[PDB]
Amino acid sequence: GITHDKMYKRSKTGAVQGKWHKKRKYNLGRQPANTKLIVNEGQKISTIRCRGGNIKRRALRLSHGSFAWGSADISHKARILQVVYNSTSNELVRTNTLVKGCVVQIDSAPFKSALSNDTLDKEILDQIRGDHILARISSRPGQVGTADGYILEGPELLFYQKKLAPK
Amino acid sequence: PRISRHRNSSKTYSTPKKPFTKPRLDAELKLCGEYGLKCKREIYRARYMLAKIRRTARNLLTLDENDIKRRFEGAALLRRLHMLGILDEEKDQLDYVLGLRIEDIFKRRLQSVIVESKLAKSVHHARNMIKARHISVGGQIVNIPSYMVRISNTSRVAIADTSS
Amino acid sequence: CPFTGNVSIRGRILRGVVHSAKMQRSIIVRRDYLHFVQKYKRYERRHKHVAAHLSPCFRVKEGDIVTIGECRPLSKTIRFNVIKVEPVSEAAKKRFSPF
Amino acid sequence: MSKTSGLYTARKLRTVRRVNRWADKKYRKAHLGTWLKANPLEGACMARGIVTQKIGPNSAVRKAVRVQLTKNSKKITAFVPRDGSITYIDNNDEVLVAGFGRAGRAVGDIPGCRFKVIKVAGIGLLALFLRKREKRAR
Amino acid sequence: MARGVRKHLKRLNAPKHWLLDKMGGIWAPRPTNGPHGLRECIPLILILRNRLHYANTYAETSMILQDKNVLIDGKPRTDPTFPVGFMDVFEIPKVHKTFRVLYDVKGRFTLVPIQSNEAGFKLCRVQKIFLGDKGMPYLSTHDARTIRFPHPDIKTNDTIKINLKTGKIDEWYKFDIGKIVMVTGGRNCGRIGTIQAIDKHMGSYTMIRMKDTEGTEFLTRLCNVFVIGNDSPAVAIPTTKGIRPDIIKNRELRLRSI
RNA sequence: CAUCCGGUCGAUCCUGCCGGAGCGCGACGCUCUCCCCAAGGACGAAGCCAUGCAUGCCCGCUCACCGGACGCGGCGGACGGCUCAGGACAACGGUUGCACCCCCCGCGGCGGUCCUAGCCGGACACCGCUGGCAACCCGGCGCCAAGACGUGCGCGCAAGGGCGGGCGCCCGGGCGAGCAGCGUGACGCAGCGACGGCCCGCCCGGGCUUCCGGGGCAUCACCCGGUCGGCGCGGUCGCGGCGCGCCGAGGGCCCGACGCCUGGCGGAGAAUCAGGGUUCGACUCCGGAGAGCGGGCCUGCGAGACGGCCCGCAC
RNA sequence: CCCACAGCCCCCGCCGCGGAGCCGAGGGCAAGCUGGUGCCAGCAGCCGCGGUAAUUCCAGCUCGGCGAGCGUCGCGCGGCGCUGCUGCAGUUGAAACGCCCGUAGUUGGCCCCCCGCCGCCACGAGGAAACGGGAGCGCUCCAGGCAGGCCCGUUGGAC
RNA sequence: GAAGGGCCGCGAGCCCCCGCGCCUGGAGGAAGGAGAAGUCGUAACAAGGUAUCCGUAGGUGAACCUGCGGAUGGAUCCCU
Ligand SMILES: [Mg+2]
Ligand SMILES: [Mg+2]
Ligand SMILES: [Mg+2]
Ligand SMILES: [Mg+2]
Ligand SMILES: [Mg+2]
Ligand SMILES: [Mg+2]
Ligand SMILES: [Mg+2]
Ligand SMILES: [Mg+2]
Ligand SMILES: [Mg+2]
Ligand SMILES: [Mg+2]
Ligand SMILES: [Mg+2]
Ligand SMILES: [Mg+2]
Repeated sequence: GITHDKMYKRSKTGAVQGKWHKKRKYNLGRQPANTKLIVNEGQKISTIRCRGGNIKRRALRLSHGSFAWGSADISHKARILQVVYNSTSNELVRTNTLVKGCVVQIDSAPFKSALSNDTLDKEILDQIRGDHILARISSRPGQVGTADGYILEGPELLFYQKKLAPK
Repeated sequence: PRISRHRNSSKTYSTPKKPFTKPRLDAELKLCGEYGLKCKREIYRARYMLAKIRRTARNLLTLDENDIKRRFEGAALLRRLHMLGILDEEKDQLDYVLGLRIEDIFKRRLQSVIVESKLAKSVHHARNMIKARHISVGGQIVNIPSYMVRISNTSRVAIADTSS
Repeated sequence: CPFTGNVSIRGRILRGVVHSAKMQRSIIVRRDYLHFVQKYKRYERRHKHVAAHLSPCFRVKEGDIVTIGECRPLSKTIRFNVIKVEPVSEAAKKRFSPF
Repeated sequence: MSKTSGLYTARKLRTVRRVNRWADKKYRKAHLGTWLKANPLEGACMARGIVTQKIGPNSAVRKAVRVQLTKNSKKITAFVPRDGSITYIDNNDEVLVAGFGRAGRAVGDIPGCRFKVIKVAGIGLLALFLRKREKRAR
Repeated sequence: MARGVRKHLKRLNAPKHWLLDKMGGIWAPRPTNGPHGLRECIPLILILRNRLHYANTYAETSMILQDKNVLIDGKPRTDPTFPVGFMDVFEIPKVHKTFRVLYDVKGRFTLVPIQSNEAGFKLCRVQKIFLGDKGMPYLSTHDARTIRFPHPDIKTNDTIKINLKTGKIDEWYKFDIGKIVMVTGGRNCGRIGTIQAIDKHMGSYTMIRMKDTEGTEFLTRLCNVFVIGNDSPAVAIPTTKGIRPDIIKNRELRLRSI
């Protein structure tokens, strides 16, 4: 069905190449998982039998993940609230779809439970006093079944803040 | 597939490019009469063998004397010729090979070697007795007229012990 | 980039002259070689085009000599990366330069 | 000279020979393809057809026949060699027809004849000429 | 493009040094996976049938192997297609015959009868040092044998002496200039010489130059250079000390034997 | 293993072609005493097929009949065999690489598993009773087995994720090459375990990949528009315009692009014979593709399988 | 004896079928006398024969070539230096653009003794056999195959 | 967790339009070749009875004729 074979493409000069064999199962593909934030309801993850008997799992729905604050070395499990920015398309943001690189809002309860007073990075403390903290996704849902990440800081935090402020 | 497909095979003679040539016909009939040749394929076979020997000798002679390959192949060829009796013992230089003639090949046939020993009246008589298995080489009897005897086996040729 | 990026050089190292530098971070390299024809006991001059990635650390114009190293497939036609540039004077004569 | 002779000139010589080898009539006939499509035998040694009409500086009337090839459906003319062999050929009869000595061109004083009859009704014509076989089945 | 692995082997496509006859049959034995690969091994049945002549057919060899009359490094093997390789031990207790598998000058496998003093061990060439699970260092050899916790002083391309009874190292020979070696592949298989130079080319093969005892010199790549002791061989070697004769000398030998 | 001969004229010398003379591959005709070897529906019908055969074996589980049936279970059936339709920067041949990869059997190691163990639980197959149907096929009730299925006793361990080297460059687990492994902070409890094997290495095999070679026509001279490159994500065993969104514009060509044609499978090789060459290469070994045409898929380490299943079309 | 069983080869005894065809005789091209027919019938790859002796048609005799094989048709190589790199021709036989400029392409005087790179020559490593060449061996010889005798290079299957 | 249903994905078959390649009928028109012992005249080969030929333009039953410029492959290697 779906394939990633190069035999259906044109050559570097723009010519059409002939089809000299039928489709092969080495070069198959599958439909995207399109993992959805939860926001008959619960976490759902599916397993896929891949080549060689290996097992691959794609998440279809999830709500929680582990997020780490590198500067202070504070890592907790937090609930994801909603997606606010994506560098590929606004449609993914409207639908609340989770992929690697998405910028999300997580609950501040686990991180304000402690070190809300300790003199750390000021730009993060103000977020802690509120209700949500800007974060990023580092894992690949649809391949491993998890949505983990880290808390933003440095120039990238300013970049995304300026990006999503005027809206 | 069948194992029989890997067996080799080849022809053993060459036909003249110009068929009708009076001197050639005369010479071929002459040779057939002296050596009692059944047909003209034997002459072609002899010519084939002579051509092979001549080509080997040429290729070897084109090289330098102190060439390892030249020494190896010349020694092998000379040893073969001496063993088969085509070339005389006293000749050991490669040059003498190129002057050889098919008569020398013919003279070592079984009919000839038994006729020169006086054991048969004529080549035709020799062929008739050979076909009737009345001759023996060493301890074995050979019924092929074209069988070629080796120099060490010339004195061991006799009449078949069981022959009547 | 082979220096600041996440690619590794491995395999064959080649040389050639620059043919075009119009893409964002890529160029086309010209290679020249000889082909022998046994029947006529003579040669033919032939050339091939090889596309490569050019990192911003290098500045290249047409005609310069570059050294390219092999890497994993970076695109549909690119499997090489520039590693060394030797400038050549502009206005110089185009010449058949096997390398 | 009048031919290119440089050490790096193999391509020019190749193309020159490629272009100029087409001027030979025999090579064109053999490797152009028009002859293959035009030849009624379609490259075969001989073909099989059906008789449909017996017809006729040397002044010697010759006996021939019109044939219609089965596999190709086209019409040709064939000539009956031996002496008195026309009687062995009857109208509406199956024959096997081969070529003459020359491949395509006419042979001898016969105008526009390039095919030969060799077998009739499954029996060799020459054999029937010598009485080796007989046509009592027909 | 075959859908799976291959299980047959045509006789004509078999390795040359096996010396199979062209008309023996359509097929040849296909060795199973084991210590040695297809191109550097030889099936057991060939030795048991076409060399020692103890069996005349496949069935006889199978019966003998089932009766467990052959030992390979002290472990009975019942597979007629078990691959045998270089520096193996081949002992048949029921006939008090013990051999070591080696290479002849012509580049073929040979059986060298040995003594009991040296038949309880084998020499192995180390090709790889890697970290396994939990960071524990390992090493691998040409016969597909892995050892844990080896001495740090052991490096790649060295030679290792392992006792067959237990499977433990006792001593090792470093790879250096002036150490007797034996060639295990290529045009120079079966020759014995001493290393004289080591030339390494960046990003490509490393070349080893050794001189024969008579004075001959030849070259080969490091991938098939096997140290068999220091100065003098640790194990027994065939009658000829790895000296390849020329064609003329070989022809003289043939004529003498005829 | 460097050869020529007859034909334009009233006669002569040339150019130039026609024909003859040799070998090999096939078909046709006549004929044929003995022995040995030996090809054999390939030749613009990859056209259509009655009839028989071409893939089984057995350690595990016996209250069957007198232990052998049958059945569940295990391995194999993806090798072998046939053919050359398709396909012309492709397949293929030699030469690289995966620091972008997967791998059954076999060989050698390894074996610490968080929160009734004198040994756990329920089923079906065969079989008995009872039945539908022209055939092919199956239905309902009923006691019983496991090296089958499910649960699971057990000294913290699968995948993935954050942090942990430099101050011009070079001078161990390992490399040509910052590659591996480990520590620590968070998540998650995957696999093995009712006669203990998850895991690692080698091996064969496969997937893609670098460089060179890879038919004819110029009464085909300009061609391409995911076409060229960049950024991000997804999918894949895995790299990659492989797919999607955005951005910029490019790429190829008389050293012949693009297009069209082929009675186009490729090579190792075969025919011929001074030397240089010309033609062929269905067929024995290797590689590729296919099983009426076109598609889709389950099982499984491994198939886009056809002596496996589903659909449309033609029979 | 061999063979899964049967043949076949080979060996031992008794009795005993010896059978040649296909093409041609003017030249190329080796091989000549009678009777018919009369530009008819027919032969003839090419030249040519046949209209009253036909050396060529149809028959008999004789003769020639190959031979358990010979002849006919088509294709490929050779012939062919008539595709020409080695190695054609271009005043009159077929064939130098009406002339000039000019890009791509092809070709480019002489000179530095020792350095670097490209081509080149030699050697080497690495990489399937089969086929081909080739060392040795008396399947009775041969086409073939990798064997055999004994006291065997560790018998050999080298390259 | 069955039947069934919705949207997307792979994608057959059919209908419609377009283009390419190969064969093929056709009143009439016109070219070439062969055959016969046809009719009309003589254009070229001799200075062929107007020397021949080249390019271009016009005309005529047919070969062909005429004008402009050119060549000798001409019927001239020869003249203050
Ligand atoms: Mg537990
Ligand atoms: Mg269980
Ligand atoms: Mg085809
Ligand atoms: Mg095959
Ligand atoms: Mg298939
Ligand atoms: Mg299928
Ligand atoms: Mg099948
Ligand atoms: Mg003229
Ligand atoms: Mg002329
Ligand atoms: Mg006139
Ligand atoms: Mg006139
Ligand atoms: Mg005139």
